[PDB]
Amino acid sequence: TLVPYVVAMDIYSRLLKDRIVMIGQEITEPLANTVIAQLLFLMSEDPTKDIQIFINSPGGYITAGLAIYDTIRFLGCDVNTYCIGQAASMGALLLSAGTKGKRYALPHSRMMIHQPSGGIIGTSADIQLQAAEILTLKKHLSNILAECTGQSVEKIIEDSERDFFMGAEEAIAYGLIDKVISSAKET
Amino acid sequence: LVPYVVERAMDIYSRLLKDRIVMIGQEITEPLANTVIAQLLFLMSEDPTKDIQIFINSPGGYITAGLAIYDTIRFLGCDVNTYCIGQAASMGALLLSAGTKGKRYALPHSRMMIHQPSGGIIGTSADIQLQAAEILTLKKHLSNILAECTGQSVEKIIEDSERDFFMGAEEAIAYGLIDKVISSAKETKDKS
Amino acid sequence: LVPYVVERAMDIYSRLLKDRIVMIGQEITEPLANTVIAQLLFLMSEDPTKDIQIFINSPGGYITAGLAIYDTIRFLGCDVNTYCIGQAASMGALLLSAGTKGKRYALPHSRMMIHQPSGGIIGTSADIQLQAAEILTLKKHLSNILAECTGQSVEKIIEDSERDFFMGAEEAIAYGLIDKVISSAKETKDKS
Amino acid sequence: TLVPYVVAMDIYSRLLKDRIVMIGQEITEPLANTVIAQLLFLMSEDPTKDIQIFINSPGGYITAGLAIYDTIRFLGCDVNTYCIGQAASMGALLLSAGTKGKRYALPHSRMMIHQPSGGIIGTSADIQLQAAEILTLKKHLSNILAECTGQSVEKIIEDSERDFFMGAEEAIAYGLIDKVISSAKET
Amino acid sequence: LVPYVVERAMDIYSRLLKDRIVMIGQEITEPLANTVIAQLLFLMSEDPTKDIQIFINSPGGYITAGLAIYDTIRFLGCDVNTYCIGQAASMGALLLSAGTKGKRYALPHSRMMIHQPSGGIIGTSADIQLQAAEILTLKKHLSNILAECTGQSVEKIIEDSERDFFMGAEEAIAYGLIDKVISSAKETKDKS
Amino acid sequence: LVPYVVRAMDIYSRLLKDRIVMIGQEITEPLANTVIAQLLFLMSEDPTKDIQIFINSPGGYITAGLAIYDTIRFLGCDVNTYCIGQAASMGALLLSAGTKGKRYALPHSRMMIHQPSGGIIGTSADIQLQAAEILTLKKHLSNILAECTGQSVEKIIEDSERDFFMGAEEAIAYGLIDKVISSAKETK
Amino acid sequence: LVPYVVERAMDIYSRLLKDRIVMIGQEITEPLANTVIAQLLFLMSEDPTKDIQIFINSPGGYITAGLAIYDTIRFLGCDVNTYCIGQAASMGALLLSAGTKGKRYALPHSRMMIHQPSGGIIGTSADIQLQAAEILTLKKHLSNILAECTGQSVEKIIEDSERDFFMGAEEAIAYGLIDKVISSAKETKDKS
Amino acid sequence: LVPYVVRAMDIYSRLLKDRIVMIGQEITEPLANTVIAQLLFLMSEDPTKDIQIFINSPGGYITAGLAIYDTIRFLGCDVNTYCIGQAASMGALLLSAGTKGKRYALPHSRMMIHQPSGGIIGTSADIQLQAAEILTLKKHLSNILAECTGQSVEKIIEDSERDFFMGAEEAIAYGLIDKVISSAKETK
Amino acid sequence: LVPYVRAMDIYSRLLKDRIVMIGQEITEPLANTVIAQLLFLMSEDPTKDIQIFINSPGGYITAGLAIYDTIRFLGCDVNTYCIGQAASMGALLLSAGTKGKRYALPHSRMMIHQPSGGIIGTSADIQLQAAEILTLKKHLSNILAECTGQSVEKIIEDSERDFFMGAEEAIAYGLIDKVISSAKETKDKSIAS
Amino acid sequence: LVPYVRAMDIYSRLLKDRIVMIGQEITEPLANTVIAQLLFLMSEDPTKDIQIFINSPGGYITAGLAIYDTIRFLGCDVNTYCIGQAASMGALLLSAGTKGKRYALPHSRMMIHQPSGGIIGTSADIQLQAAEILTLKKHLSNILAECTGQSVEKIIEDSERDFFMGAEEAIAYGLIDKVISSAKETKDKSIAS
Repeated sequence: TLVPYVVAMDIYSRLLKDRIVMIGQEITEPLANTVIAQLLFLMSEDPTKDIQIFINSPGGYITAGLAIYDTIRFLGCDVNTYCIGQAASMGALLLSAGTKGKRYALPHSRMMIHQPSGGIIGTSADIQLQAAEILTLKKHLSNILAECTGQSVEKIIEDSERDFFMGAEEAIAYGLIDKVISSAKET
Repeated sequence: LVPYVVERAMDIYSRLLKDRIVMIGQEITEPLANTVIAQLLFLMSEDPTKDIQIFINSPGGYITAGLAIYDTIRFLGCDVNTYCIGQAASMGALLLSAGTKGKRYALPHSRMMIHQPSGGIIGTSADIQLQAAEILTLKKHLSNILAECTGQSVEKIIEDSERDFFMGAEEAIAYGLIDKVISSAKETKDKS
Repeated sequence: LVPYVVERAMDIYSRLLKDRIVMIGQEITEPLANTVIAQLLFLMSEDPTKDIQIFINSPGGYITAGLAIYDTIRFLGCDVNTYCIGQAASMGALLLSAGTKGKRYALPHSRMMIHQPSGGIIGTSADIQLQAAEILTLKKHLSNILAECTGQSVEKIIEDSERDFFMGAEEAIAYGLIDKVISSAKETKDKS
Repeated sequence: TLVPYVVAMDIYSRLLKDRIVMIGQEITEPLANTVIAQLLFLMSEDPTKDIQIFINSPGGYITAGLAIYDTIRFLGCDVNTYCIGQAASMGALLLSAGTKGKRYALPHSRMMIHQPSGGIIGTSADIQLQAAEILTLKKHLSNILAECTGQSVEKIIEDSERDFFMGAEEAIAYGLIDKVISSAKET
Repeated sequence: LVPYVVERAMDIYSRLLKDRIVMIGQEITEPLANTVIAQLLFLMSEDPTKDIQIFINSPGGYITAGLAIYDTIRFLGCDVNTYCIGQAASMGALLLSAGTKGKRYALPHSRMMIHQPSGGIIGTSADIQLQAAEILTLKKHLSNILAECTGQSVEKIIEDSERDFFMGAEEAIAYGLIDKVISSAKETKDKS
Repeated sequence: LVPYVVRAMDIYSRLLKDRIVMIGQEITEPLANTVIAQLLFLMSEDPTKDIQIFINSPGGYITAGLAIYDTIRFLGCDVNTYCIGQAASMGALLLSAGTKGKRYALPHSRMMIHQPSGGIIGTSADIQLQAAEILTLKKHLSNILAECTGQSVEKIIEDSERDFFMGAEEAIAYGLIDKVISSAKETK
Repeated sequence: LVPYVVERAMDIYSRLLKDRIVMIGQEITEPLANTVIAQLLFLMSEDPTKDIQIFINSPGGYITAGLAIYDTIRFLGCDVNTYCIGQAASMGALLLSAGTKGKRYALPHSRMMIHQPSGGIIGTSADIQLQAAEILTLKKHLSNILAECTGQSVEKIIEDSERDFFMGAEEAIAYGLIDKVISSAKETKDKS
Repeated sequence: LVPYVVRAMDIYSRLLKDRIVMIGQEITEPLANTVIAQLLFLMSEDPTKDIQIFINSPGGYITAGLAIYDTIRFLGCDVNTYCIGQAASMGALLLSAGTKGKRYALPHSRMMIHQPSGGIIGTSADIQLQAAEILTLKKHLSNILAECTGQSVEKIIEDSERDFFMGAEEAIAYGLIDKVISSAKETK
Repeated sequence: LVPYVRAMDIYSRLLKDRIVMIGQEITEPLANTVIAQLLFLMSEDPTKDIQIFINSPGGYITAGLAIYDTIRFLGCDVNTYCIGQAASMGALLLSAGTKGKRYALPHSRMMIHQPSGGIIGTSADIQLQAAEILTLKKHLSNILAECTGQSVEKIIEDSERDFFMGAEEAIAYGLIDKVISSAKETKDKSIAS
Repeated sequence: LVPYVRAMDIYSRLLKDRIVMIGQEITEPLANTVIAQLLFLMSEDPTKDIQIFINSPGGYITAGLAIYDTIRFLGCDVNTYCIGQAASMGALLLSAGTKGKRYALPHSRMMIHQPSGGIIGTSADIQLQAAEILTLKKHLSNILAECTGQSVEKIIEDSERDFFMGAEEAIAYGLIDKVISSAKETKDKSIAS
């Protein structure tokens, strides 16, 4: 898959010039580092203006998702999040992490709280973790999802045990997003 | 195998993108869908009024990717011309019929098929993660969108997507998949 | 990593097969299913009356393969003891519950799950070829067979196969997936 | 996947000693040559006694299937065919090629006349063929399927254009098989 | 392997493209066809009236790619000069004969063949993915197009595409495949 | 994926014990050497009794095909050849090389004298060969095909230029085979 | 790498198995566990009363495999002598302590560790495939089993499995992991 | 997958233009060399102004970590360290190596002084090292961790034997960091 | 490992001096790159001379014939220089230069024979039939005879022999014109060195 | 490339003569195969002598210690022969033979030092912590001191030095007992050759 350029920089650097971050792959550690780099750069350029994050991620690792989530909360500006395609596992976490009222989904988007089976750390593969750290990371993820959606930690845990997707309207009712848009930005 | 253009250097696809021309000439995968969505968002940011042209020569693809691209196309406020060069199968045909009515063209020897040629298991294939409720949901979405785009009923769309055959340009016009057959830069007459 | 036995030489699995013991200790794939079916047909040809024992330690597998094995097991006229050692997930749990009633055992720390852990797209994966009508058909078959084997309703089977969690031996007995927990060669008491 | 032995020979050679041939993979040229070797051997050993062919094949190439079909017709003995799992494309061809009245399917078997897209020759991959030879090979396959099932060549062509599976009862009604068995051999 | 030209810079093929010269010197595959169509659309966007030069040294290719390029060539409103250097076989000969009549040239030792060498099951995928009816239809298209371009009948085109032989430049002129043999920019004002 | 037979041996070695040689792949140099070894062994075991060669070959190389053909002509016993599936290029050569009257094809068999690609010596997909020797090898192949089929060398050249397959009856008319058998009793 | 013994023949490991000696000298993986369970079932089929010898030199492993082997060991009606040569870490130490009390030996320079080195997300798949609740449950199982085998409390077992350190033979005797240190078949009638 | 910024450069080079160093992978020898190069460059550009180091490292090798630590101590400017995500083994060393009072962690960060595996020199996953030098390198690491955290060398050894992570507040109490920041205004 | 020299690699600079380098086996992609360079040099200035330095171990007849037709297609003079060795297609393109402007360095080696495994070309998948071998070999023989002045019979016979010629033997053969040592266009007689 | 000799490979025949070969780097799988052979030879006859031929460039401390404990675990006499070179773990297992039955061939080379990149073992994924390095190195040092008769201090210091000893230096060091040339159990004094 070729990556086009624009008057020179690639398409993603142009969108980043428009304060638009794309997260359209599995949330791994190098992806998380690139996303955090982009977020710190956008903060240094102008810390007040809004940022746009488009999410089409099938999943990822809890450590990477927590790093990105803390970086998003660390910004003082508003963060619009848009689910294009699917947002599963860490994707849904970052989707619900946007500032309330600015979390959107496209009409045919699919969102899922369920965790991939190897989505614990993914240093390499999924592998480097112990019992207390599994419990701590999963409690962190549950608390953050509960705070972002408004559901209880119990409801978050039970639904993250269930392998099913929600549509955009099911996601609004769940507290994961705010609005379903078939037109540009707020419209 | 990538030619460049200076008239300030960029490849041929980036020049066509400067002309608001997006190319989809491979299988509709997740990275392909993400680059296409990036190009569409950029074309929206530059000028939301001027038309966009999408040239489609796709063997097929994935419904997750195809639906992402389709929702992005519906997300645009400008007109979207779609052109079938070569073949448009499965997601290719979906995105082809997704163009604004009256602006869906095919070249004279183009071939179009709504059927998914094989692995009708569409999903992110690096880690394929899909199940019964989600298979029915994604395929119902695909059928409903094809019905809305072509004017057929969902029943006929389902039954015809079960059959592995290609249509010519005139059959595609009758099917509602396209509107016109173009044999020159001026939009030539349809139905021939 | 393959030990042999002369008591005329053969590997350990072929000796256990001489004792009418079949091992299923890997993911249920098409080659695995074909070797298992070969072993079952051979055990049928040798003596159709004596019991067969199948030890299951399977992470999952494919419904096409799992259904081939299940139909082959139902095809036998002899009793089929199934033993869960370690884990039985997806097709593993299906074949485990397929043993003759009263002869489905699990070891004390065994784990069982009807859910397919991921890629719920089950099919010959060298060339994955499956579609909407066939996804619903294969999954309806799997649900109906699980309902007949465990005694649950198809509705509860579908809803529970949507949830990713494992059961212990006592939960599996209550679920109908197995019958007894064995802590020794003599068939130890169940439900503990 | 390990292959067990029996008192020494592998499991498939033992089943072959019982006059049982297994075809449980894609019908390729080396598979077709092995199957033809087994059939010629079983014919030399005893040309009158029946042969058993168990089929679990996802598809294959028309040249290989035609070679195996001609070899089966070349035998003077009866050929029992059993569909375990699925019989698609060439698999279904060989399934219907068994002697009439001795073509069985297991209760959850799936059978499909539809042809894989690259199932024309498969010398290597699928590649070596010209227009007249495509038409000739497809006409051969259509005529043989029509003769085996009793359907017309028109019905065979149209249904081979349709990508769908038949159950065992749908296959009996179609003429592809004769009986659905949940018990050993004829029973 | 890749020389550059500063005239800030671009490779040699991009420079020739700046002179409106497109090179087709490899097997006609799907990505090659996509780059060729991109270049043709770009040359049309820059100037739809001025002539284009296509130099062909292709051993063959795939009918889907060749037909895509041919439809794109017919889609242009400008004249298309075609030059056979080396060999033009299968799709190569198709694109060679697709140039505007009077502007199809071959070099003195050029070899041309309409036959597809090695067995032609044209495929959308590099390792082809097409059904019998679609190959038969595409080959009928190829015969009709070659008959229109050369002036021979479809019967003769089919018969000769069955024959694995090459024509020299003069046999190609007599065949209707080309128009003139040039040893040094002899005709029509030596464009390139 | 290679079955055995009860004296342990694979399926092809058992068929070879019945004087049956299998040629079901492209005619390469190692394949030609194995076939020639089998033929010499069958000659030493019993030089009088017939040999059965089943051919399902998509093609091959002229050097390997010529080696096998010279070995077949070198045997004093009768050689039955059976085309199962496809016999193209060298495959068709070896099919027509059997003793005349003992060349059979199954009903849906396809035969082609044309070599579909690189009619090169093919030592192993990279050539070895010069102009005089390509001409010599192709002349040998044409002369042998003319002797086997009864066609003229001119007709053999012209048809080997044409990429097309023959059915069983067309092959019988061509002189490539003798009879089409749909049952082992039809074999002499 | 593989020596043989004719005593027609078998490798060295099959000969030791003929003396009822099973070797576990690599990482406890799923296929290794399946071969070990096969050998244990075979030794039970030959003679369920006579003792078995298990020599352990394992750096670690996976809890599913280790628990499968442990349940199989508990499933036998005979005594199980365990010998630590070299190191017994993670699952290695589990199987070491699983031998019948009084018949768990270590060589003088042996090293034993209950901690799982490198980060333990036990996995059914070699590149693990398990959810949080199932790892947490399996680790609770491991703690309970180690507490029963060693006589320590589950609290102390959890605390020490958090600690990345090795014990010598005497520390292991004091811990309850083993029973005796042997330098030359010193105890219980020198079985092996 | 590496974005650029308008003077063309990738995202990390832009952040480096703002005196920001990123350490988001395992501390290896080439990673250590790149980080040391960046630090020397930031020192030559302006030796007085502060540097920002963001750490998201699962671990690394003692030789690389010691090289980076000596370079950080070698700078005359203040070094702010920020733990985003995880800081384990050498990661935690470099985190605690920042100038005291300028060591931050994000709210859900996890820190561990223990090295999870092969606490070897790790030239490139295959060792180089002898008994006296493993002892020397581990003694250096222990002394440096004790100086950075304020714990005793004994407590550092005991806790580096234990495979467990600390939260932000536990890390503050340990002396590994100074404050947990959930907003860039909380930075001095 | 290709240096640069307003930026260009070394070959692009030499191309700015109208210098084309042929220092590999004459393959199909090499033929396409060389033909691209020749067409570009023709468009830039069709009258000024072109320089082709040849250090090629051999190649394929289809590629060599394509390049030869492109060289004959140019209206300008073509100086060819054999540096190192020029065998098979290399020697063909060497002899294709304009008469009087075909040079070799003193220790250069030239051979018309195609060494080990010669055909018409087309890389890993050969693509050659009986009539086409004869046609391409006749083309190569006729072109070598016209370029060297030998008869086609002698060209065929000598192309059957696997041996190399020095610069002076190549001059006598008609393959080149002059041996250029330590200078510019100064033959090996060294009356001008 | 391992010949056979009622069928067995050459190593299985030597094993029938109670001969174990150690001719590779002392790795974990090698240690497991060697321990298997030793346990088998013990079960076959626990009194009769065993012969271990050592030609090992080095190895890992965990594997070497496992093998050493197995050798000490046997009740029979163990003859060890250094053919070629015995370094690091090789020298350890060489010195582990019963006193008086540790031989070296005349041009054999022995080194207690672990050459380039020494640890405790466990192949591609190392697995070593601070306390365990010291423990395994102390074990190796104590075992070498007990086997050779040197002090543990001298053993540590000499294991720091990368150099090889000949057979006579190994006898003086306590590593071996006799040099066997052209005969059986005949020292290098050649009063018995």
